[PDB]
Amino acid sequence: YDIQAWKKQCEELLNLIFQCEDSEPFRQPVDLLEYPDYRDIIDTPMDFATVRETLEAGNYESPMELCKDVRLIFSNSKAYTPSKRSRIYSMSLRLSAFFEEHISSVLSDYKSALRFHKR
Ligand SMILES: O=C(C1CC1)N1CCN(c2ccc(F)cc2)CC1
Repeated sequence: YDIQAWKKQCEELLNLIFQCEDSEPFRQPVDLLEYPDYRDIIDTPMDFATVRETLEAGNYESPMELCKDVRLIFSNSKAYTPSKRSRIYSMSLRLSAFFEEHISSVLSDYKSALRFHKR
């Protein structure tokens, strides 16, 4: 029932994601010199350094907000991919499965703790 525990749990999950080779294309913002048309297709760029910085600045109120931004990294990759078989998109699918597998208990514990708080 710790309402604040999600934050360190998310920091540890981001550290694991940064250690994972599949996160390398997603660790920093989109390079517009490499992908000049990126902003023609993607309205809201997102990356893991921006997620980590938002968390460390105290700018996420809940793990659901962090989860929305991490999911945006993966949906941007899916929207920008020229093929469902591309290398970078394939890395995003594995990383998404790893993220979802680990974030589930973080969301569940936070939501349970908040329901207990408001009981
Ligand atoms: O510029 C970058 C990274 C160097 C920072 N990105 C924009 C293009 N993204 C992308 C996604 C799926 C795809 F299949 C191809 C590209 C990957 C991340």
